[PDB]
Amino acid sequence: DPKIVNIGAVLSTKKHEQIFREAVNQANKRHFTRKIQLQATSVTHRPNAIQMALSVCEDLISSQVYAILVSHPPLTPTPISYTAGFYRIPVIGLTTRMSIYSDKSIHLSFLRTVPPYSHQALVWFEMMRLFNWNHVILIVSDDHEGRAAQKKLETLLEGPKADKVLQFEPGTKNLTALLLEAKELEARVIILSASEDDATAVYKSAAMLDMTGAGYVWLVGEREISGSALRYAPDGIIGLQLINGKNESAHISDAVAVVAQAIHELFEMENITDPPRGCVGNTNIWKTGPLFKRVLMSSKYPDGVTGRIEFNEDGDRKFAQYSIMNLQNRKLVQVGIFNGSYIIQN
Amino acid sequence: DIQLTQSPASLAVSLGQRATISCRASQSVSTSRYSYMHWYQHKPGQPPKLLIKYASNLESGVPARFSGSGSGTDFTLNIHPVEEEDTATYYCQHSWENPYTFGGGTKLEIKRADAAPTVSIFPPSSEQLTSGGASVVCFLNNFYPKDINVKWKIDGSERQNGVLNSWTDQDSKDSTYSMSSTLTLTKDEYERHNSYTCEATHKTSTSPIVKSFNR
Amino acid sequence: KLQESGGGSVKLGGSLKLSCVVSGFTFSTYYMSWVRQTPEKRLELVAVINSNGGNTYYPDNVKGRFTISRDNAENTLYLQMSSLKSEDTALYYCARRDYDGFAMDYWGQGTSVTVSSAKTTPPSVYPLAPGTNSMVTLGCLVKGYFPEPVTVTWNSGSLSSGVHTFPAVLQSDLYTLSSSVTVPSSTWPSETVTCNVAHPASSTKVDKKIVPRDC
Amino acid sequence: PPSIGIAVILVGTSDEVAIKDLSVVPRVELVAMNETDPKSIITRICDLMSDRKIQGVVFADDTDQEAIAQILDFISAQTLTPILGIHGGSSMIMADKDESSMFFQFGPSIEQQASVMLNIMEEYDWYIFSIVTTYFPGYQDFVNKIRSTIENSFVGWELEEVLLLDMSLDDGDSKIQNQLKKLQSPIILLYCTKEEATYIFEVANSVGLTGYGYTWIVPSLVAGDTDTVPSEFPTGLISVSYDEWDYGLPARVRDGIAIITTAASDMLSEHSFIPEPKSSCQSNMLNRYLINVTFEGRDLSFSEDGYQMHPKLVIILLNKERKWERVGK
Repeated sequence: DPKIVNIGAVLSTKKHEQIFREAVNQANKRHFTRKIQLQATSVTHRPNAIQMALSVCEDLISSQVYAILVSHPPLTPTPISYTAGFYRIPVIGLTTRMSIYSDKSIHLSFLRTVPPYSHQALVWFEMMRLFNWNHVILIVSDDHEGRAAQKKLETLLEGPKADKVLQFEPGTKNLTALLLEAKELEARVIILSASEDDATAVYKSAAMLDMTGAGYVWLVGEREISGSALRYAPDGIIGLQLINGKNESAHISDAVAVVAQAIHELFEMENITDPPRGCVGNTNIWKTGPLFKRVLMSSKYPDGVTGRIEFNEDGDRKFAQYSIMNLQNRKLVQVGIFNGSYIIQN
Repeated sequence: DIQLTQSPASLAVSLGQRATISCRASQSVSTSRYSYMHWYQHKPGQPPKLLIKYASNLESGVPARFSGSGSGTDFTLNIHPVEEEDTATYYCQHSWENPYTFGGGTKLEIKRADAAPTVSIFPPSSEQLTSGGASVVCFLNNFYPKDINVKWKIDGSERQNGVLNSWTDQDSKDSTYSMSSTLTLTKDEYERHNSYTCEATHKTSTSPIVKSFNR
Repeated sequence: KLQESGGGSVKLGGSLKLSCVVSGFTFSTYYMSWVRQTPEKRLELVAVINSNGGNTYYPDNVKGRFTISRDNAENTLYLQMSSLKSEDTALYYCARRDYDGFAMDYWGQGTSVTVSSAKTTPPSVYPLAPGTNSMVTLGCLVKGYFPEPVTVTWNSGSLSSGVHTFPAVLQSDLYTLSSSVTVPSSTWPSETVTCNVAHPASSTKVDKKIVPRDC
Repeated sequence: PPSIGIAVILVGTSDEVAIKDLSVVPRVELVAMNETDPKSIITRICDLMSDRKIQGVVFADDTDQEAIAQILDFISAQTLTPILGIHGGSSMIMADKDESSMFFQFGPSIEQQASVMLNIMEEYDWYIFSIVTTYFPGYQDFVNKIRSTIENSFVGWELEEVLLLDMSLDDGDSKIQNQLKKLQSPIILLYCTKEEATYIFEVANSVGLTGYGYTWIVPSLVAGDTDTVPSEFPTGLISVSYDEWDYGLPARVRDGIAIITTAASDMLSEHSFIPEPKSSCQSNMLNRYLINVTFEGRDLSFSEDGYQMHPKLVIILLNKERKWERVGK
């Protein structure tokens, strides 16, 4: 008899339950299940983090899951990590892009099909290369996502460089002070990374400083171009959006395929051991887990539906395709896209 | 035991502009994890209503115009933009040590354009002198600026010995004030004169506004 | 919601029980408070009580002097004040909750406590008409009463726009106030205006109508 | 006088008849638990919440299972709940806690432990050294404490090389081995979990760095149950730990109840209430009164960071006979 592999998911709605069941059964039909069968067990999000953790133990750990897919609900994936990370079971996100989840010091075994907000910065660099923007003023919020954006940018400039960096604590409404400093400086390509409730104040209290007009190149990510942050935004600002960013159907499709590939790779290996069945009493960890995580790190798919997909060393989505945006009449104009490796114009 | 210093104690702001009250405490009233204050407001004859919840927290039912700020020992209440609906005394509170206290209070009186009073003179009623006393009542019913100055004249000469002057504070629909002048006297003195005149000094006219009656 | 009841005026060293009606929430889960507005318009905390009596707090100013009670079934907030001093004259409010949870969320409307030896006396109400009509001013004089408060309304409150009601002043033993009405004159000589006064201290209601002098 | 309910959760048979020997009243229950794991610990604690109102837990075990603290932090953050980790895995120092958590631990902070290790390294002129860590929290904090002390050193400590090893990933490459060869310095400082120290010392053994001419200093997060040294460890190791030999369990249990009850007394005496238990499966004001604490003649204050301001330390050597030896206090 073929030994049967359990693959689990914590998704948004019943619909995505069925999409996952589907993609798993198709993953059985993509190669000679020469040694393995793929079985789909799926649940949806639970109210508070306690029920989230216990439900993963009750529904998924209870049936020897090798991996869990986690999406954004209709509470972010953390309690699942904090549980499956205990057993060193790989948690794979489909939609949450908060960079805190790449730091496997806290999220001991986390990876995803979406880039962090902190990763958006790569496109920023490439555009500076095409307009010769060798001096920039970086303005990040002092929440952890903005701090991460800071470091991930300053690594890439080691040619062009940051002129200055301004640190801005969220919740502040009178953002005038840092904008005063930023206008005092000389460079005229400004990068912003903050939360929405703060980006909207940025643009409100910045438009009053006559920084709406030409001469201020504005680079900005997906967080700071949505909702109220877009309402008061200046004409000509340049923005980014994630390709198939919430097409959760597409994300589940792409994810299941390469989980299957990696299982195949794993079970032509030697000295493989089984994941625990049920969380209770299993004080020792899954011992094959680290190997499976290493395998996921090196898996590759060329015909991705959300883009060519493979990973970086922290477990982050690489080659994410982006939408590069301009504003005319308070109307959103795509001037280009990011193919994942280089910028393509319209 | 903790003290509270509200500053300023009273102010005047144009409609649409910002307004700021603040307060200082003898001690730190916050932790490195959270902060513990609250604000309240007072219109005339009013149930005091909560304005700010913890430190920078808009109450479930007060307009977005209000916002708080601060920590440690300096806390601030901000009103942008200011309405006449906000005419009010304001009180500052902490909830750290066992004696929860209030500030001394601070007044918000709205900046308003000139407005002359409705002067109405009233002789005593036909039922008042049925006991022996009498009064001439002047209503200066609606005016701004605040500081008006009123005088009664019997037969044309001065008498201020027995006048009761009562004031309302700023009416929140008008942004104006009003005054009740009660000249009290008995049958004996009233019977001995004929002309009761009321003059008022206001920023409105170099002349006093006057109304009177004969007997 | 909530409303106070049971106020009035009593003598030094005596006692008075205030209580308030409760409506619309699970009374047995909130923390209840009693606060003082001194007539000088400063607020002060008088007493607080736990979800059910487990801690009765008073500042040392009225500790022993006052006592709080709760009825968790009949939803009543209760406070008896005893061994009173002249210091305890104030407007007293009921306030409540922050749910784990210190601040005073929601507030009552306040009942007046006057601490003095003086005797109750209702007011006399003398109507007031002038001695156009663009538009017309009428009034009511409420003279010679004690203690506070007194209530002035008009045409059973169907008349609820241009009203100026004044604070009373302490002339001697008694308070005296007045109430001014301004209405479109298209109705003064037709739909005639009367005034309604109430003094709950003497538990009295008064009703008087308006006529010139005559004519 | 009103009271407050508290539970004492223990894994392993302990003292009963013998660890029993004001301004508010305490109420203690004893709950044994057969298991330590996410599911079981969560389950029993919330079960205690729904059968009776409980305002705090003192948690102690006799294991090295560090994840206990990790888990307990989670639990505390979720239910507005004080949790004391007074021994075992509960006392393994948990860094990067939730900003809302009310979980506190006995034992020294990482800051103090690096401090003590440097006090030691001066004792033996070990002014050359290197640092090896994994990804386990406190990692950044440890090496930054040390580097900060070196920048303000009037002696030239040769922080020769410093290494990061990824232990969430496989070592079929021997990338851990290759990294460890960057170490030539006599003294090496290892910060990770006890388990990881086991694997890493198999490696450091396989490349001769456990050999003598080399000496290792490792904090209390690897000493653990100071009675257990697996057959995979070298000797001549040095560690710091909570002096669990001269500060017994009855003392720490007495401290555990008295912290919580003193906090209850003062908060209720001044704000007139003690928060009602969330049996669900709002202010942490208690934290203020849980930071600065005093009882029956003892300083039981925690740092605003969330660790004891006065941990009692012992400095120990893994010796001739593979048993930890008091060498200093």
